[PDB]
Amino acid sequence: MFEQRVNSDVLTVSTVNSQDQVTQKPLRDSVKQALKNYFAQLNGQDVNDLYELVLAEVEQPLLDMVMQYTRGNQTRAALMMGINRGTLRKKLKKYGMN
Amino acid sequence: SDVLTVSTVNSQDQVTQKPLRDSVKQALKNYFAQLNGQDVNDLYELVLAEVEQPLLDMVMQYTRGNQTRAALMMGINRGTLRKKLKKYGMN
DNA sequence: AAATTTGTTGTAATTTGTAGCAAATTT
DNA sequence: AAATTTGCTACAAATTACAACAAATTT
Repeated sequence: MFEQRVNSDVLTVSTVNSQDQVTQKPLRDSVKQALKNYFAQLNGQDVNDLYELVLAEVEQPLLDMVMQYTRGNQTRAALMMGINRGTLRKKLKKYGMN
Repeated sequence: SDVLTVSTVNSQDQVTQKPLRDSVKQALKNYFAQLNGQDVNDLYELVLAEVEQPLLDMVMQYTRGNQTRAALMMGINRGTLRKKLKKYGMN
């Protein structure tokens, strides 16, 4: 049949292992490190906007990449993403994607 | 100038930071490449699911299970936070 | 010329926030 | 014992979806 591909491996950045050997690795692992570092490199100062902080860093390059793919076509990009065309528009405005 | 980043070695064994968004973008460049016109039905709920999970895990790790403390770190509401833990069943 | 997509509605469906209380847990 | 956190629970408010349409643009 077809081999399984668990949701972790659907979106993967490529890393380098103990030997000089390139290898895919789930994206969530990168989010994991970004925060391991974010906490380490912060040390004591409180934060109150971590979700929105994270959200932005993700939302932008998604929108960026989907609009690239639909060569600017908002209707289809909004279908691809599964959000309404109206909320896509609002996001893009938020991120000055215009 | 930028707070969310990830370490990257290059061919000269020099580790070096770069923003998480660059990494996200790659992920997608690659996603699309694979599918040859297979339509994507819910790409947002997918990505979001790949980002929420590890964020939930790490704040809960940081706040030592303290939901009240986490939900205030993130800027969401405890209710929401509980509801998202349910979504991925981290409970 | 035809089919699609945009920009713009008001309106309704859903999700998140608010607060407040007794019970459980940490301090 | 006192303080903090949990697991609820209406209800309010903010966000998202809907659906319609002329006008703009693409095919």
